[PDB]
Amino acid sequence: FFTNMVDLFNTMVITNGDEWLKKKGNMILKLKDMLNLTLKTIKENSFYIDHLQLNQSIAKFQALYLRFTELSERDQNPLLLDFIDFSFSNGIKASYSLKKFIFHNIIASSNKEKQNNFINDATLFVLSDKCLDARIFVLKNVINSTLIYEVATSGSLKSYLVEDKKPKWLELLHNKIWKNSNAILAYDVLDHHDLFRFELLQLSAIFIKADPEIIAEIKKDIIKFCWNFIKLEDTLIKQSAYLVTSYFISKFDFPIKVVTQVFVALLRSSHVEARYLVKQSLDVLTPVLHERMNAAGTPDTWINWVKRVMVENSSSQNNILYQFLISHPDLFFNSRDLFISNIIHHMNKITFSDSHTLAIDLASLILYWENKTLSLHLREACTAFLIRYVCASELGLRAINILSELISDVKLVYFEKFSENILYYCMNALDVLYVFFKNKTKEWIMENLPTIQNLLEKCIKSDHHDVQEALQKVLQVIMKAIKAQGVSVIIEEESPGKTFIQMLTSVITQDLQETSSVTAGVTLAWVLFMNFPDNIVPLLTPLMKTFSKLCKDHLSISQPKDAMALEEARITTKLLEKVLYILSLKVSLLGDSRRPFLSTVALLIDHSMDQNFLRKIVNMSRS
Amino acid sequence: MSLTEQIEQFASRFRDDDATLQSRYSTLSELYDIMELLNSPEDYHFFLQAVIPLLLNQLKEVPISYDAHSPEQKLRNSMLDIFNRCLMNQTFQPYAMEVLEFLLSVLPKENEENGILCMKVLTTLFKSFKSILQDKLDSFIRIIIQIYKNTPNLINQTFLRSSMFSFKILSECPITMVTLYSSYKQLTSTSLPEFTPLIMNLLNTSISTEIINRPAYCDFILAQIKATSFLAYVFIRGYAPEFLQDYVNFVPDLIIRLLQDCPSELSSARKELLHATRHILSTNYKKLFLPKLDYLFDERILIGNGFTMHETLRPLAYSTVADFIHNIRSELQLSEIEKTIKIYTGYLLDESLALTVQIMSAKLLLNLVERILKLGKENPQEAPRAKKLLMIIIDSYMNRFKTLNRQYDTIMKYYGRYETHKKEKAEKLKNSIQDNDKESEEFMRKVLVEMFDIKNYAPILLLPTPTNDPIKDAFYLYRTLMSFLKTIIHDLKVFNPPPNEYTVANPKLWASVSRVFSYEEVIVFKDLFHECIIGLKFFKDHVSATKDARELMDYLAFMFMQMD
Repeated sequence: FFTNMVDLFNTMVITNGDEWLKKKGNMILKLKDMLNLTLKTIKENSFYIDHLQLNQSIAKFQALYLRFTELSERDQNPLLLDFIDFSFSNGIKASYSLKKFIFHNIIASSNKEKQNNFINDATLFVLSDKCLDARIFVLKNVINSTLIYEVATSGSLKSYLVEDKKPKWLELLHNKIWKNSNAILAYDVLDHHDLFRFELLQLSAIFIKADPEIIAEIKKDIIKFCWNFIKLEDTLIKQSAYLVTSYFISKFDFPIKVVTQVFVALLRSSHVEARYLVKQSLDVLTPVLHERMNAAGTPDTWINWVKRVMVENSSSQNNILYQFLISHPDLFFNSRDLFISNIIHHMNKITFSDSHTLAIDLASLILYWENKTLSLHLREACTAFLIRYVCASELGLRAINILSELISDVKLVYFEKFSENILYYCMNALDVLYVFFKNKTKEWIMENLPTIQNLLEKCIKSDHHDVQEALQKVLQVIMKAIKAQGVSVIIEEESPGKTFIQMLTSVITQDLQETSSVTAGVTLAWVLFMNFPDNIVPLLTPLMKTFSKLCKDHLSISQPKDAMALEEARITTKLLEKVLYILSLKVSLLGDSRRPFLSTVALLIDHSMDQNFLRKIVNMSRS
Repeated sequence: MSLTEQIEQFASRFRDDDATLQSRYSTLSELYDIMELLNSPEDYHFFLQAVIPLLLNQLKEVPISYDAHSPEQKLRNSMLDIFNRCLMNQTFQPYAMEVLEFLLSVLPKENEENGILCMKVLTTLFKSFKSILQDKLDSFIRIIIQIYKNTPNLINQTFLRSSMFSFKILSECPITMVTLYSSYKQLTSTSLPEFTPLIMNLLNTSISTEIINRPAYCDFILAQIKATSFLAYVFIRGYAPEFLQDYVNFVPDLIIRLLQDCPSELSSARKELLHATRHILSTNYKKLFLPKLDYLFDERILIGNGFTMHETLRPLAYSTVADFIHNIRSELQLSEIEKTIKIYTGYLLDESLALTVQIMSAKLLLNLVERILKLGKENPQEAPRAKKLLMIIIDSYMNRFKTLNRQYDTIMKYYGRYETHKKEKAEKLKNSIQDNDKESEEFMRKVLVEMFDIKNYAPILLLPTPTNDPIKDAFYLYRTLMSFLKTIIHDLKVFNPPPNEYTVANPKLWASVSRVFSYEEVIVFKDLFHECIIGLKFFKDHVSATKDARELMDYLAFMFMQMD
């Protein structure tokens, strides 16, 4: 019967352009009593509840009710009457059907001023106990939504109040704010939704954060209202109250004693559920606490409080909040030094999980102090931590960059212990790239040449049956190590290493049976050819031999264009082919090896190749 | 300073604290100024043999007088948290003989900081026992038994803080459990005040507050309830080594009671209370008699007391209740199935909580469709009443899609940020130290609407704004719910009316595809097709379509093939 009455009235309003009542609104109230009576009938007699057609009928009824409400001259009472209508039951909001009408209610700049009147009887709906807590929570939604909409996409309270002209609800808010005494009768009167006190806290935060200078006679009531919330026992309400009182004492009206009290209450006993609240609270409170603590010279105890609480809950999880307390502002620091040993020990204890991104931001703090200057054991402590972290495995590259800048401001061979062995080899190679580059910075890498020679002997002979990344990433540190201004004035110390690496290229180019031995010779011959004009000129014919093998297995990858799997191991052969081109080409002192080399070059021009190195060989023919 | 060099830092302060009012930095702050954090692999014993006589002579004095506001309580708590910070590998008995004499003195008294060493010093002796066995297992465990015997005197004197978390579990337990059974039963199955039965005369239902102003102190109930939640957490471990006996039907009423009278002024205890509840419900035989004695009706939003901390305990409690409801799946008749889909569709359409809980609720309704089909196949008389249930849950799926589509452009705004916060976070990666693409050319060429957004501008944010991919969450929701919809719409084929009224020449084509629906079911199907066609705007470029949009178009096409 309810569905029949609803779609009969919906048909009668659809067949006309506007309301058949011509915005009278007497059958719609009859439909409202119809809905209340069928809800009471379905609640008393338990036959068949919560249907499809009941929900669709209620949706159609809300559609026609809110269609009539946007088509009237008194829109202020029947909206709140509709909020009364589903006090007992029937959802919490018509999602994007009632809230869309309220988003129409929030007109920009209140030109018509109907919304100001709505806010007036809205807060009269809030203070009067004419409904349960859920519809007063929807009243929170509409009131705080239009307030922060005027705050956000306009000036912060610049259109409603200009010279205390028409406040018209702020005195009702004074009457509301004055009742907070005796815990706003929270204990005396039982309210089971705690959204009401959070509504009031957020409403005060709107007034504090929006414009605390045009209003001056309300501020004692504001601070006593936001201070009565401190003495509760819950956690999120307590930290929201801490956040709003730090908003106020960061804005203006600064006291002397209790700002240290709310500071030490902020940085003590904060568990997991309120981390973002204390982050915002400290980030708002501390830049004015620094400038109002240093108004007198000798008070600097607000670093001593952080030190006392940091050594209080030592080596625990709650210290991490203080560990990135000192990281988000940094210019209020580089005035203490026990902080440095504290954070070094903390990152060395927290590296062994998922909080590694914390510890790097600890280390990125330390360098920011060092560049602020422009101890001793802690230097080798933090460099040992950095080396152990980068060889333990984005942010590792940040660790690389910070160690590279930190060395120039352990210094012994530790990498003899470095499956995952190839990954440790690559990370060791990335470490020794710069840790050999950043010491003895006058091209003075010759004293440790036997030690680093025995260190790298187990990875210059790497690619015999394993991956290419070891040689492809040790190539850079070999390219740094084999530039030592040559051997013409110094003793023959780099020269046995040169003869050793050239006989290694020789003995790895005698192996031509698989596609693993051909990479080591061409890579190390290329770094010898780049870093020295002299190379194995009596032994250039194995380079021609491997070049011909590269041509004859380019014949194997000629009739396919690409590989189905293992695609990298063809374009890396093309890459070392571009290497071997220039390597066997830039010296024209060949003997009988010129004509087969040129016939292979002509065969390379013959068959279908890629253009990016055909242009290289026509530039080479231009040379 | 990781050696004996600390001793000359307090060799002048090696004497005891005389005039303890102003001497707050002499002897007690040795683990507080600098000498608390330095490395000590085997560097402790160079001074650890000086800490034990010094702290021993500290603990010889400073008696049990607790009422005065710290003439001596400061150094008492100082040596207390010195005792937790020290980690040792040797000389365990010099620690152990000098700590028991204070915990054997504070058995019946717990008011005004009266003996709060115990919840730390018994844990430190537990830690030293877990380092290496000291064959002292029948001496220290009697004190908590005398605490349990003191609790009748404690409840008669109030017309607490046991903290039994690791006090009875030692991970081996080669002892008896009958004394543990009696010490649990002496306080579990009792009315904890003498007033909780007389508040059940107003039960017609539930109590939001703990007590309506019957006890004047109002802090004993808070501590006693906290201790009861501690013990209700800790007897779960006992179940796995040995089966518990002498009572099996006494846990559900105390579970419902403790869920009803948790205080709204705290939220920590509800976490391990729900953890103990799911640790009960993770078993095989304990989860059978529990749904009968709660009647699946005290498992509602009474478990959130105070609506400013029933926003972090939502996914835990909803996941445990849904996991248990999926675990039984055979005890449920149709009325409980109606009652649980009526609340879990509301959990699905609730926008205030996370996406994973909504996906879990949709998964729960998909797990219930088999029980609905089997119950409808049992008795055909309620076979229409089952079929309408299958038009409720998929209706909520149609609503959930709708709740996404109205946010469409708003989602796009965050996607714009998800471009820039990605685009500035991948071009900081090309600053690597790698080569063979630069030194090669160096060597060569040298010789040649704000509607949903209003929540994000509140001054009390209480949670950081997310930076996850909104389109990935939208595709996850659409793919999961459309697979569920394909399953349920195919499963609706068993509730066809008999084809003798339509008297078709081929009933073998019937009961496979062709069926009937009401008006309010084909309206739901029309809105489902409408919302699924609208929802393909999230997966445009931002017979030429993307892969995820093509997959969802295959789901939408296959979903409507088995409809009549």
